[PDB]
Amino acid sequence: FEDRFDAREHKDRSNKSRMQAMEEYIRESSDQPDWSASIGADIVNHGRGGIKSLRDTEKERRVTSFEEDNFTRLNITNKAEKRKQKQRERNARMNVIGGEDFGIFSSKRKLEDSTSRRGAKKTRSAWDRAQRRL
Amino acid sequence: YSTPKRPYESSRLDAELKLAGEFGLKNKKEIYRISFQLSKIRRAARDLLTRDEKDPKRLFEGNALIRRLVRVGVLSEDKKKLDYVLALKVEDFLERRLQTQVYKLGLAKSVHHARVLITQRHIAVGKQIVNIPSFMVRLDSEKHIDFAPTSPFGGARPGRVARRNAARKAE
Amino acid sequence: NPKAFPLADAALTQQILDVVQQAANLRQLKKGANEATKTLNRGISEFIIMAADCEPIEILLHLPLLCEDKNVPYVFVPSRVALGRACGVSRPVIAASITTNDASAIKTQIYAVKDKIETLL
Amino acid sequence: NPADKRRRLAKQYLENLKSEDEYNNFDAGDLDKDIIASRLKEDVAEQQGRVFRYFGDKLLISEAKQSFTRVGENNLTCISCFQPVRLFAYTVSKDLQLTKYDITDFSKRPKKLKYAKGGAKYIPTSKHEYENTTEGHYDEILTVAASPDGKYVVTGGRDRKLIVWSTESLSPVKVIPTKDRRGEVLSLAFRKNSDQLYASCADFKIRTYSINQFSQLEILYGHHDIVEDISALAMERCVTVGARDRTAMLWKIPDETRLTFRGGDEPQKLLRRWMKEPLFFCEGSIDVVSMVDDFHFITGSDNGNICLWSLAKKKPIFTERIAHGILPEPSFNDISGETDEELRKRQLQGKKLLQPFWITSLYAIPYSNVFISGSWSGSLKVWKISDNLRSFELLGELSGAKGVVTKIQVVESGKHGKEKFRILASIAKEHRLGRWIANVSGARNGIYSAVIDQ
Amino acid sequence: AVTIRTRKVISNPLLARKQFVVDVLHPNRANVSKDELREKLAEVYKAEKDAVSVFGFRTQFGGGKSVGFGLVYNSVAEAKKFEPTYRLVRYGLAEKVEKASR
Amino acid sequence: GKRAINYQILKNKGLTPKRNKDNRNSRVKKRKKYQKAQKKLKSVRAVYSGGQSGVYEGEKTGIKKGLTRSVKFK
Amino acid sequence: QVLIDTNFINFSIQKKVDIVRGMMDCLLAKCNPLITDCVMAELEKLGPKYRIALKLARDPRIKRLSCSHKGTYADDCLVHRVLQHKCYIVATNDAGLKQRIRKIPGIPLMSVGGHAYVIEKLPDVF
RNA sequence: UUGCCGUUGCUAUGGC
Ligand SMILES: [Zn+2]
Repeated sequence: FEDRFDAREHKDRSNKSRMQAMEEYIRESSDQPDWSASIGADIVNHGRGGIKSLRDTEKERRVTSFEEDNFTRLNITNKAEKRKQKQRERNARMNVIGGEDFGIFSSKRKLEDSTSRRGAKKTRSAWDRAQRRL
Repeated sequence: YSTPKRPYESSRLDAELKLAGEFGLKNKKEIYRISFQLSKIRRAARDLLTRDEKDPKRLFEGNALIRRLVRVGVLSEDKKKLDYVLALKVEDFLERRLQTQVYKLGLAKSVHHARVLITQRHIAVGKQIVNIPSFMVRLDSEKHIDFAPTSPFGGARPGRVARRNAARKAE
Repeated sequence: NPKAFPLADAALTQQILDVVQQAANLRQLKKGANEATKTLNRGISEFIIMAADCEPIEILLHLPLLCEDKNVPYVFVPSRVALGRACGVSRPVIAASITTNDASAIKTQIYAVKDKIETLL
Repeated sequence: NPADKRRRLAKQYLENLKSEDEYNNFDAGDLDKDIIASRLKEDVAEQQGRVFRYFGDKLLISEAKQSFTRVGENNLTCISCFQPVRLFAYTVSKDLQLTKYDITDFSKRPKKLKYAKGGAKYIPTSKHEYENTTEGHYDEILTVAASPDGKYVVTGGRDRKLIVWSTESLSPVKVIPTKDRRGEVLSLAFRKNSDQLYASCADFKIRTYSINQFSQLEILYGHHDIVEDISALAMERCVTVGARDRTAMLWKIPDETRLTFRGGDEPQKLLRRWMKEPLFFCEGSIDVVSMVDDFHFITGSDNGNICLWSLAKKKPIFTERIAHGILPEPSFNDISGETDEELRKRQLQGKKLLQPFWITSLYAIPYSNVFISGSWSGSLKVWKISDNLRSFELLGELSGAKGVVTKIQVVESGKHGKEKFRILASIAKEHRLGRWIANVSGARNGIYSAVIDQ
Repeated sequence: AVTIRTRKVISNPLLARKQFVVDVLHPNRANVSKDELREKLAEVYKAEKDAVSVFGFRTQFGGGKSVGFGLVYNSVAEAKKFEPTYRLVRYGLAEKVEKASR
Repeated sequence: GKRAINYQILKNKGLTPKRNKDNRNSRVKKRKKYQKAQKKLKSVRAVYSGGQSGVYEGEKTGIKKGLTRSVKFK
Repeated sequence: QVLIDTNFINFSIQKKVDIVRGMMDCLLAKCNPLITDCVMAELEKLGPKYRIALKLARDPRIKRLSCSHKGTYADDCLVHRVLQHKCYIVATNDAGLKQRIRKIPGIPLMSVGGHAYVIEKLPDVF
């Protein structure tokens, strides 16, 4: 028929398939270092919270970058904080043990269904798989 | 956390007696919390064993699980197999907390001296003073547990009892 | 067979020297030959490290007979200088001993090194 | 094949993450950040400076004027130098003395100017770790560091103090203790063209200071053994190496984060690599560093390795296994105590207890193509790094320095295409931390200066 | 002794201004001591003490560091023009109260 | 002139039994019922105390030549 | 390591639980199941009605001990070899053997209950 | 050219 401008198909998603087991294997076989903190600087409330998870320190780094980048403190916006801070810290003390989150091992989500087993390079021909190898 | 199945059998009572006495715990909730999340950990590793070799779930979640267990420190570097996650147990998890570790490193004379040092803030891993006893130190924070520099057992100015006794003996 | 027989190769030597350094920090190491034989006849010792290149060799070969008597593992590191540097003192040592402790934060590492040098021996 | 399936599934994973060169290739956020980059100030300190002094094969090597000025101080320990943009040098010893030199009289040996000797008089009257505010050293000064501007020298050692002396008079202007019991300092480095000092203290700690404000900036934690060496350039990065944990870390000090680099050479795979057709083995302790530029550095190990590391690879780029030789084996008249040479030879076990020299000094000239290594093999070695920055290679040797080389650094002279340098190297007969060193083979406690040309 | 570190210094000619982030370092002190910090900032940069300003102070846990947002003006008059009135009430000279009714 | 209230009307702990200082802390109670337990364990088993302390003085408590405390099979 | 007996095997097959997989998801640990020769003698003496149970006890994953006594009384053999050593879990469903085993101390007891195995005197199950 | 001490050079070395 006709085209219709779809930001949901030229928007960077990159999160439906971001699995922590694959990302951990990539960090293992990365062959370039990882920017870890000086060891005491990443625990949070004198140990009343966790250490902090890798996603939490990534998000903290993003927030401080945006913070310094346009000179604005973030706030105590009530609905978003009563959702995200309390639910986040309660699943943090549920699943984050010693700076490592073990929540994923208790979660049904198929690895190979979404994040592996390529869909575009599906190679549904003997000739296409032969040319993809050679 | 969650309570066990038969919470009052005599083996469980002598178990909790030995655990709380050997690790200086305050009540049953420490054992029950760390055993609940250990139950989740090795209930997951059981399923990772019940699936087969060269399964994607088994390969990636297995080496992920044993590497973050090694980095928590309950599993040593050489046993990189997934049946040691099943051999893991509860005192392997609560030997990693900061009270146990302060006593084992010898900054305290017992686990109770370690608990009161931690709650009186004389102990800092790395940069920050940790002040709760159940902290689960990691394999990289294992060697920077030392006395806080803000504390008289470090090198700081002595506390109120020492300075008041010094002042009254100067009077 | 030389006199200083159960020598370790380089990987086992560095594993031994790393746990020696950690025990020296944790006050679980008695260093020197006569302190080692003192703690050996007292029975508080988990394994003894002799260095296989000091200026006599029988000077510490007296210790394998004691270890054999009391069933304690003994292993020969090929550098007294590196052994003293691992011990953390400003001199070479020729023998050192890991004392037994159960309020010890490196018990798993000491047991792993004991198993390695006992399968060597 | 499970690792093949791991690599394959990781490749498919990265392809899928890409899923979720044309004539127009411009990205709005990148060009907006580049507009902010055009707007900002301070393109001064944060040069990611690459290797811009390519002169390794250029200058002469074999005919340096080598003067070994012996001094009467037991076991010299460090060397600090200075150039403005007359040149002074500094030495310090285990006899608790700092000594100022003039070095600018380039064609001859250096000139003594001023002593500053601590002793038993400076032991504090408290034995209490925060009133360590005396004015002299009472134990084992290990390191000196001259300011990049030259107002001060700052020194410290096993008395867990930092004493900052003025240059013109060698007087203690300020004392800063390290406030704890094990706080012995082991290495000091100013960041270049600055007033900021990076000290590496044996608490697995790195302290930072501003010297002209007499203030401490930041304490940063994270090594696992004692931080045996430190190195810095004009950037606010730093590179430290702890001894036995066999890792070298580099620190973004404002961010207080680090990049770790472990070693990882194994004689099993290495002897198999030779077995495809040999006395080389694993690693003891990474000991010394020098940051060559803002993307690479070089580490000196305990088994004689010199390794070259990038900022973008965990494992090292290049190794050099034996860099100063293997030590002379202990004699048959000093191993056994039997009578016959056959049993005294059987007590050497062949080649099993030959230990290599360990590189106890390493100095990369900043941003240059050439670094200098030193141990008690008697001969300093000079190596140049290849222009593709993936290897180095031995140019020549400097064989007039009998003893342990506790410090190497160079002093520049000459213009952009014609240059001459004097390599200072502190020579002792004893390692700069403990004794441990037997077979003192004709050593003397001196300053080995060499004048290299072209 | 407090210690000062400026980072990411950009220039705003539209607001006649130079702005940056301020790592303030006070080992064994309480906190930033903002007027003394404006003094130290006005002497590390040029004079303009009623034209230097800081607003966004966050001290990290355990003390020592605090990140603030520093903006320094030339021309104290145009600093008075461009700064907001609550910060002028906080630091400088302006004081206009709101009419209290209903 | 202010007739202040006192502790028994304030806290209202009406007619309690005498209770335990060790019960006032949940941690010290388990410290002192584990010390009691591992003093009772010396009675039932024979506990490895740590080996020979000094010179071997003797058995210090007696040797029974009639008792055999060993587990027979089936 | 878990000592099995005959009614535990019969109830396992009647409830459709695998032996080693039922043990593994009961204890969340790696189990070694042991058939003594007297339990095997009892399963063989049960006749040709119990062929399915006998050739499910014949399983290479189920290791097997060698009892050295006369007669095939598995309850006596299990009780003796567990009160000798205290390194054994006893998996059983006999009421009398369950009472014997839970009267001797320090011995965990496993039993088919419902549609999976249950364990009682093992104080670290979660 | 130094803590002593030796060869010293009319500057280099080597024993503690
Ligand atoms: Zn039997």
